[PDB]
Amino acid sequence: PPRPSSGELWGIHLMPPRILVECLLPNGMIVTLECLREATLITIKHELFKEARKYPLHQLLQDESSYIFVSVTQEAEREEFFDETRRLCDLRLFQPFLKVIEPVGNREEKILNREIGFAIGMPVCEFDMVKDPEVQDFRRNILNVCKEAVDLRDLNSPHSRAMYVYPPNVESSPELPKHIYNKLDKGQIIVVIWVIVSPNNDKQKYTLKINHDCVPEQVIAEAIKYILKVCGCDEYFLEKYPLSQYKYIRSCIMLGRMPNLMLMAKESLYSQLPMDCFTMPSYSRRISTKSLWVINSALRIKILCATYVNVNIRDIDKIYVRTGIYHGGEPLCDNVNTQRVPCSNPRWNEWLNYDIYIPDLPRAARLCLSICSVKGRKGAKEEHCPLAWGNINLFDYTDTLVSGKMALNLWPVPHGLEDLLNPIGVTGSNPNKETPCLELEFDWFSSVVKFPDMSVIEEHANWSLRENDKEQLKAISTRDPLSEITEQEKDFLWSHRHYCVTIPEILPKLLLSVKWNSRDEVAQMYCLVKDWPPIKPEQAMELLDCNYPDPMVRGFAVRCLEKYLTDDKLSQYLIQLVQVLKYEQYLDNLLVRFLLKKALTNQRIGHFFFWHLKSEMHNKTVSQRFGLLLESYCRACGMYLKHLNRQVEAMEKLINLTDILKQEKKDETQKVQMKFLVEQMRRPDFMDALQGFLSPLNPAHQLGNLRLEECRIMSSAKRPLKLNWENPDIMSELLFQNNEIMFKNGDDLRQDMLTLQIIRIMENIWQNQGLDLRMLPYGCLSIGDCVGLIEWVRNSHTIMQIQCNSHTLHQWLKDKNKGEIYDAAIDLFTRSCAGYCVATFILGIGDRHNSNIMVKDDGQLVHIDFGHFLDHKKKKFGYKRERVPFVLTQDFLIVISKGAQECTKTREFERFQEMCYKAYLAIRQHANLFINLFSMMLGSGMPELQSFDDIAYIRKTLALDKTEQEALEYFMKQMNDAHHGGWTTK
Amino acid sequence: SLQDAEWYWGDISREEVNEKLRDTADGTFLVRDASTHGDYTLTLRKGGNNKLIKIFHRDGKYGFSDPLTFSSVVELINHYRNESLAQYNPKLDVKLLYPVSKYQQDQVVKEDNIEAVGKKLHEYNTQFQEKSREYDRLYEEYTRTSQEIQMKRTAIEAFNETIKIFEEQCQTQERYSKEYIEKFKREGNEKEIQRIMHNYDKLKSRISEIIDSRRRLEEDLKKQAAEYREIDKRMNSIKPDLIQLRKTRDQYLMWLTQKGVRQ
Ligand SMILES: C[C@@H]1COCCN1c1cc(N2CCOC[C@@H]2C)nc2[nH]c(-c3cc[nH]n3)nc12
Repeated sequence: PPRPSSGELWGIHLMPPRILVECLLPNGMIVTLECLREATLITIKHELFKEARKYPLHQLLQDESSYIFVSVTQEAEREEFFDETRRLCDLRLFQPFLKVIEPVGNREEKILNREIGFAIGMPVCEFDMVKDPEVQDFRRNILNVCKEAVDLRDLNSPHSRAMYVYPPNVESSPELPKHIYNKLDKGQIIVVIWVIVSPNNDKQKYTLKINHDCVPEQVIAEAIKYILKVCGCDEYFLEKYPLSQYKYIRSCIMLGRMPNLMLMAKESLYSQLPMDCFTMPSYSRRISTKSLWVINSALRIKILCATYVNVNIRDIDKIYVRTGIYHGGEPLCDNVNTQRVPCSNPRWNEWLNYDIYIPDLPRAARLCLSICSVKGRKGAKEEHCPLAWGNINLFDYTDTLVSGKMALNLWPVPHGLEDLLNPIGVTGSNPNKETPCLELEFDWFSSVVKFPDMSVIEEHANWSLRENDKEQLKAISTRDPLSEITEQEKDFLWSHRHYCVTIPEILPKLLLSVKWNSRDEVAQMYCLVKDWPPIKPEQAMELLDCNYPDPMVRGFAVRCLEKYLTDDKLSQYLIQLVQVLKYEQYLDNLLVRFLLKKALTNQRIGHFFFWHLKSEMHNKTVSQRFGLLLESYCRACGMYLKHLNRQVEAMEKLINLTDILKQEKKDETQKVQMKFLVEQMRRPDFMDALQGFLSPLNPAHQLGNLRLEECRIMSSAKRPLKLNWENPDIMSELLFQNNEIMFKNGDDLRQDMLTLQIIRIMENIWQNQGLDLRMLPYGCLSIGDCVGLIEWVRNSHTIMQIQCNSHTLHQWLKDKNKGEIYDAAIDLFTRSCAGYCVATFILGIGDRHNSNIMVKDDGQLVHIDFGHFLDHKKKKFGYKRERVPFVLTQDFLIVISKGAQECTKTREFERFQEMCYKAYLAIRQHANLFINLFSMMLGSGMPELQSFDDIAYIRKTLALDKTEQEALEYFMKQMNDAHHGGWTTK
Repeated sequence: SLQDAEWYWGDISREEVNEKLRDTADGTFLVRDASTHGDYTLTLRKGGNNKLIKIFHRDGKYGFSDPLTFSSVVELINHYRNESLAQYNPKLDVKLLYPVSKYQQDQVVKEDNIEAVGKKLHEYNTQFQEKSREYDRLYEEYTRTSQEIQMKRTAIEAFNETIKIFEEQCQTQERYSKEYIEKFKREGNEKEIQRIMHNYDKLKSRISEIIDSRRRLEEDLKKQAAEYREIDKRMNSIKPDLIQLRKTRDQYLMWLTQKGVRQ
């Protein structure tokens, strides 16, 4: 299993400088040896075989070079240490002992599976033990995606392998927004190119003014078989995109900063490219029926018994099993309960009869059941509390309907969940067999009952306009994915399902009108989506949420993404695309294959693909799914696996270091903790691990050597760590020479990670619509259970730090930005207030104050610690009001108006309001995108984002059920009531 | 009558209907205003779903389809309370049989003066926060206990695998030993037989120590396994009480806003 802690031994966070180690020689002798914690195995093996001569049977010991060490790791795995250059403290040993053995088996295959197990956080050999056929089938059949990826990766010379390691970070369209094109003069952009001299690596500045349309090769030819690069990081212009389309240049345009680029010979880059060689594993080496429609009968399931439930008899009266047939989130028929049995005797053997025709069960039909406690002590109202839940796929991954008896281990109820069933939950049995077990029995049809083929489907399918009517169809498609859909409108779409092909965007609403309880309508719908014109990616994603489980539906969605999803947007929406993998019924589906294919063909994608999956390997509901996906990715991601392990080992030592500060040394003063921390960070093992590796926040950033002076334990509760590095890039003076990150161990940063993703998406919508609401969405990444990284914005201070008067905030900006640069700082502070003021209101971010808000010398506004969002305060205090979290105070209004009194009556505040109205409407125009993004996060596990009724909060802050004229009047009313007058309409 | 029937709930939201219809038997219905005037929406329970049937309005006549026959919403609800919806649309073969009445809204009111209601609302709001803090506190011990149990279980997995290694060491020593202790028995090397025996005692001792470390960890596991079950019980007891406590608080709050001046 995964590691309990991150210490060097079980129950110990740090080995002493010297420690005793029991060495089991191959002759049965046991030799106790004292080793330095930082000692390497090749050394220990030497001293051990020097000491062995002092013991009996020393004659039959072979040469020391003929042996290696093995031991039990903290993961209960018996690991062979083929890399004798590793330190004793870096072995993750359970106890301090080493066995001496002669290596056997495929040495190379063992070394890879150990490297893969390290990145996964779990021994790969555990997957070999899985008897579940679907698991092994996934491990073998997924390899074809791997091979096809590694083939395309090396289809050409180094160039192809280069596009994989350093893909072009380009926008999704080269069209330049009108407000971005204005920054260019006569459609030209001045750029400076530096070239390291062949002798002595000197810098050759070569300022030049060139068109933004010109391809990198065109600017290269200027110079008055080569590649360009950004000074400070590792992103390369390896494709013939318009220079404006590349993100670095496009940002520099709006930011007014002059692009600084470095020219390379393209031979030093091609030579560093390794050989991404993929090798087939061991599980790939070694390895009457009746249709469902023929079965004529009703659905029934016998709930046999359960083992136990944890509830005192003195409080709860009775218990029962609540079951229900579900197709996604909606029931295919009324839920069927069993009889109420006492808590101490979980027995029913009651065949539950469901009102559904067996032949009409859709492909994605599932059974959702749970053991509920009934407590009818408080009047006519009897409270029902869920105790444990569990879900099953009526059809396994092989189209085979279930039959016979079955045992199922149930899961605990997720915090905050109040429903009696959890259909959004993952299917399958709980691996923790120390949990309640529910015995079921599906009837058996004297043969393997299977689902009819696509051919039979189309056979049963073929067996079966006013302009104002055309307008009603058009408006239904424009509505958001969460607007009410009356029955009259369901039949309206179903009756015109063939005309809908002209308006492809209506397909989501159309699928909601389908009577999935009817084989007749289902079959016909399969034929419409088969030949349905592809829809836009942002709309296809809606098909992947918990509402659209049918495979054919999801398959169509996948083919839209494969065809029209850019590598930019895929990286933009990767969080949700990873989350939706939990909703899939089976391990092997088209979605997972598409994502894995993209992860193996783009390293900027695979990096975050890896960390998103790794960050939830602690979650036993998806650990097996993500474990098998990670195994397949690492087995084929090539040489980047070496760099990922460098990242994993660095995080493991930061987790261990912070674990000691908040456990063993929690009651010692900060003067003592810093003494301990600096003393530990100076050891060889700690410097070799935390120096020279890629930044998980951005693999383009190289984290070099530590700046221990800038490192410091923050004087806070969670005891976070602020770390500083050196940027090893030769041109480190351009981008940055210090890369600072905050390592947090204790606070769940998932909600904060999602909030920063939506803010980026919001800023993207604004820039495309000529609205430079300059937002600073710094990087945030969750890498484990309440462990994550956050990018440290340099030169920022909290509004409370600035005040240590109403004009205090404005006089501070007058300094550090005095003179001709004054109008720039004000313009940034205002443009950031607009984006933040609109983004916080739309989402419902936790209240802001002088501590959550920060200002940079730049005048840039930086909100921090968002935390809650949506209707999180409605459960605490039953208030049905939409809150204005970020209320511009007098201090903030003085800054926007350049210090003018009567701040509400200034041209600057007029333009400020314009940005808010334009940004609020802009987002309101894209409300379909944001409602789908949250919809794809319902099975994530965030307490403030569980049911579609939690997402309805943003349906109100955007006034979606009102007209665009009424919504802007609602926003004004909300802002005017929270700011105490001032917001006017022009 | 008009706006006096029990099934008319005025300006309730879809969420208020879903909760009022959650786990309700087919036929349970209620009517509310148009979410998007004076348009109306009948909400009906059928097959575990909540179906929305819009009530159209044109020149004093009401109805679901274009031929608006009924002259009042009360006449429409009462008619289909005795006639099946299948006549309108065969897909919906059910009738309005279980009306959700305001009886539940006026339930729990108890007091009639704003101060008494407010004073009582303040009592409930106090008990709720005190049971939320108690619940959230109990939840962390629940999560913490669950994690440390997973750790202890993995550690015991490590103890077993380790003991197997040390036991392999014994049988390994037993195999080589005989071939040499018999050679010393004749070679008169009694002291070398003692050195082999001593190392064996050193190995059997460690095995006996490592087994006891697993025994003490298994004992701690039993203690924590039970403590987890007692926490689970206390949580499955606070959850149902905390729920209705929150609902009672919300109702008193709903009573206070309605009785008070509104915009
Ligand atoms: C990394 C971010 C942004 O860059 C500036 C530093 N930043 C932060 C500084 C900060 N404090 C500084 C003052 O002493 C206390 C505390 C340590 N606290 C935070 N909390 C978060 C956060 C993010 C999601 N959730 N919480 N980010 C920061």
